[PDB]
Amino acid sequence: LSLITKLSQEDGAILFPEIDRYSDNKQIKALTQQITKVTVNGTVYKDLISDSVKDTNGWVSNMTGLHLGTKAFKDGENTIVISSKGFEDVTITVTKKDGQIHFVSAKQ
Amino acid sequence: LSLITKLSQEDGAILFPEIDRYSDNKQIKALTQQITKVTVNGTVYKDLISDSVKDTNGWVSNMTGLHLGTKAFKDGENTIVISSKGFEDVTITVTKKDGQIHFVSAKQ
Amino acid sequence: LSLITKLSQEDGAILFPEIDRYSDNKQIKALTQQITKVTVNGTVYKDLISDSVKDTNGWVSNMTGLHLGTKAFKDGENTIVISSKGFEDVTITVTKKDGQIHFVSAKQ
Amino acid sequence: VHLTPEEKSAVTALWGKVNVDEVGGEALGRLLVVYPWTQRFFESFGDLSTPDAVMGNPKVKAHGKKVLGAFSDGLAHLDNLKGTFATLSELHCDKLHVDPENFRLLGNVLVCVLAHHFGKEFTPPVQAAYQKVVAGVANALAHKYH
Amino acid sequence: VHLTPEEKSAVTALWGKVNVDEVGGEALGRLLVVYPWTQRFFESFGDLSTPDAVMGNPKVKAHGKKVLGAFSDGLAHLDNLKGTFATLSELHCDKLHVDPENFRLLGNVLVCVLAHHFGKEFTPPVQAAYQKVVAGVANALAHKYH
Amino acid sequence: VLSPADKTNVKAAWGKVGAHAGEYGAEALERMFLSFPTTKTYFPHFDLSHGSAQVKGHGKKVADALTNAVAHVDDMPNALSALSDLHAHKLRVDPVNFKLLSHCLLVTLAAHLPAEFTPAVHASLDKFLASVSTVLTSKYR
Amino acid sequence: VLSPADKTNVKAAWGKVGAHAGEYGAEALERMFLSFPTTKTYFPHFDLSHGSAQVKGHGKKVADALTNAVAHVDDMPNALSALSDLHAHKLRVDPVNFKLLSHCLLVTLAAHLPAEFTPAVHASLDKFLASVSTVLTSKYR
Ligand code: HEM
Ligand code: HEM
Ligand code: HEM
Ligand code: HEM
Repeated sequence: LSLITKLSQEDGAILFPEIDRYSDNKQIKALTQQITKVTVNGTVYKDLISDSVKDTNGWVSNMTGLHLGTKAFKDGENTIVISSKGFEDVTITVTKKDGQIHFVSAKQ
Repeated sequence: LSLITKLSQEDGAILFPEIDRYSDNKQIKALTQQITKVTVNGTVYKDLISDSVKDTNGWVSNMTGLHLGTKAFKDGENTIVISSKGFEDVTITVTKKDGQIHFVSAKQ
Repeated sequence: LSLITKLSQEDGAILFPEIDRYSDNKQIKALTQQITKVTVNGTVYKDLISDSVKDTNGWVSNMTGLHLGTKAFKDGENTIVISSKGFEDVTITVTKKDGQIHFVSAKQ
Repeated sequence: VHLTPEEKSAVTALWGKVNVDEVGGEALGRLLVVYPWTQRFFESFGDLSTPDAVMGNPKVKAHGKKVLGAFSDGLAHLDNLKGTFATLSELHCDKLHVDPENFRLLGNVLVCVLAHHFGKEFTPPVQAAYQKVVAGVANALAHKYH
Repeated sequence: VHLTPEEKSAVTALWGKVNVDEVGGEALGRLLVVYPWTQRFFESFGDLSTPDAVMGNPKVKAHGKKVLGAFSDGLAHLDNLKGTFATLSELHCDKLHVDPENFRLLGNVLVCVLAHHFGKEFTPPVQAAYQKVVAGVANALAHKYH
Repeated sequence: VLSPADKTNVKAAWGKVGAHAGEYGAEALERMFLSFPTTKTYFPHFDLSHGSAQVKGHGKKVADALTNAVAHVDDMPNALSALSDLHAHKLRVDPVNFKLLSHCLLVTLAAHLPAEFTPAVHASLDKFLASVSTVLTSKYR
Repeated sequence: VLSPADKTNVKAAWGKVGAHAGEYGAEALERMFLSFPTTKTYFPHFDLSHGSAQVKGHGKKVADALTNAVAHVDDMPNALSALSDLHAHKLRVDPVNFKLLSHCLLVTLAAHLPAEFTPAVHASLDKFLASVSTVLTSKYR
């Protein structure tokens, strides 16, 4: 996908700025709004609504992006599967190396 | 008093239009507003707030005037004493004759 | 009057704080609101609405008090006569001494 | 309250051509006429019984100048309305007890009067400038209510 | 927004007893039912056509916690609402196009819900505290509009 | 105007008020006076102290006028048309105040009617009080 | 409801609009869009630029609806009943917007009718536009 490309590191969690529920891109707005399920390395994450995601199996969509807890993040390669109502699951790939997570790919 | 001068008859009660709690006459307004006690022929009347005064020992100040129940009204000469924190008791005198009350006088 | 007692010295004018058009004292409020004519030592002053009174034959009623220009103010004793529809003229007396005006008395 | 360069210039250029004695009186005139409940506050101004009674009542024209004059301090200090109007916010709330909703109404009537005097010159952009100024004055007078 | 030391104690004592899972959703639910034009903004929530549709719709309950959560920062930071809500203000105006009048409405519905849950304990003084808090939050969200 | 369904809710809920009309009326005024103190000044003569006699009196006056409008629902504009002159022509009540009192009446009704103050009923009451509001300001229109 | 003289003012002043209906309609929308940009978001696909063709089109549609409601001052709720369903049930237009547009209509009327926008006529028009506003939001109440 040409639209999901980068991420940020936070306390016990990662942020996808471009997964914006208020994005001027009608498609991104609707995808983010309709997220039914997130899996990291097969583990089912929970919608924490507005709590912190610091060291949790939890996600939050808000004005800054999609926030993901790094609890179920292993060393090396990780596989994130975001599902919504009206889109094909987005599979995101990242690399934990000495406790630093770098963006790899996001494909549909 | 050349301000309390007339009355009307109602169903088991009498109305003094000019005893107006919304009167442009700041004096009448304040008197009506601060009525503490009303006596007809010695009998102490009750503030009925907004109920009917039909055949009661009750008075009501509202937008149409001061409403007085004719329960404690005898035949011939009648004496009404209105007291108000504000100023001097208002004494009204009226005449019941074949069940018809005519205004006579009002004095302080 | 026990109500008008002091004044303050402003640039080319004097201020009567107690002549307050927003006074909770219904009497003072109404007097100030109905000021028809002001004379200093016989000279007729003008209502300048809300301009400055600095070195004018002008008065202004506002939230700070009654503002009087010191143009028609002579050395020694001065006599200020305030007239208002409802009330009898108020005469206020003050004393200019090498450019200091101090309060004397105010009477009806 | 934040205005572009072209807007601040536009406002002051139009204000400079304004009859300070006449416009204030028509604004307050039109408030007392179009929003009749506003007469409550000014019962001490004698006769407000007809449109003409109100518009030709000297106390109205007079009060108009105080109001219009006060908008002028507003235009002098747009970066400091909150402060300029403070003692006067105190007055309208603490002593007069004016519902701030009426500040927005006067302001909008003021806009109707400018459009009435300046005809085609009261362009949509010029309005949008003056709408920001008038909401600003309204906010400032409302501050010392909370 | 000035509260007496009693008002502050009163507010926090009532807030402490509030179901932060439930109350925000009853407020939002009641706004969508009482003031139907508010449905415009939340058409992405699915069916809000009936009081049942609404009070049973998880997107509402969940959104209610974000709103209740937001009032919590408000109560934490009464000295600096304008700042606490600054980013939310930009969002509601610049990105949601929501008229500030609706903030006052939600806040009044929130007050109706507290009165519904707390009965006689929601005393007139405790209301007058919460009415000041809700007018305060309404103000801060409205700031970046100006 | 109110749906048949709205009228049914208003009649049912105001029914439950029963003999507390005057007390609920008085509570709402007190709720208005504390929360919106600009409202105090329409009552210069009154004692506005918590247990005030005059407030309880004016609570009855208002609550009774409402009780009346709940059984004049179709006839409301005609029922309170004298009250409509009083409030506009003489008292010069600011429209804004009808919304504050209406809010305070809902807060009161909500506080006293846990078991029937459903969303559907709160809408119906909210509308109904706006109707009374609309009639009472109608001599401005 | 509108006095006989309210009607007389509204009919006389709206009369003077005549064939400028479309232009005055379009000016008011543009005045609303500049002063209250919150209103622009009801027009997602419309060209809202100065001189827009769609704005002139929508200006005519509105002005014509108003011209219509002048003829039908007496039975307004019945006159614009279909428009009332559209604006409340479909578009969910926020009541607040009807006051902004109405205000911008007076600014327009005022700007274009120096000689006939008298205080008496401004009251009459202000009321009349509030009537249109009230009917247009009447599937909320
Ligand atoms: C005090 C009043 C209010 C508060 C405290 C509040 C708070 C919030 C918060 C915290 C969010 C989520 C922000 C995020 O994702 O980071 C939000 C979103 C939103 N609010 Fe509000 N809000 C208020 C009033 C309103 C009103 C009155 C409306 C509409 C009438 C509204 C419509 C929305 C909408 C549409 C969203 C985005 C919905 C979504 O993405 O699912 N809000 N608000
Ligand atoms: C919303 C429903 C309202 C109802 C049903 C209502 C009803 C009444 C009634 C029955 C009276 C007594 C009239 C008489 O003596 O004949 C009255 C008087 C009055 N109302 Fe209202 N009213 C309402 C709203 C308001 C509001 C919002 C205000 C002010 C904020 C207000 C201020 C007054 C005042 C000042 C009086 C006169 C008090 C006195 O005579 O001592 N009313 N109202
Ligand atoms: C932008 C809006 C307004 C401005 C700039 C404004 C300004 C002023 C000013 C400068 C004064 C004179 C105070 C003094 O110098 O002593 C004043 C007084 C007053 N204002 Fe306002 N005002 C505004 C809105 C309103 C509104 C909407 C009302 C509604 C009733 C109102 C009612 C009054 C009253 C009653 C007085 C005192 C009357 C008198 O003593 O002559 N004001 N205002
Ligand atoms: C006096 C006030 C108003 C009048 C007379 C009026 C009249 C009309 C008319 C005649 C139509 C066309 C009907 C149709 O297409 O079938 C229309 C459509 C519409 N009106 Fe209004 N209207 C008014 C106020 C408003 C306001 C205040 C808004 C929004 C702020 C609004 C938003 C709309 C929208 C979004 C449409 C649909 C047009 C489109 O996008 O194609 N109206 N109006």
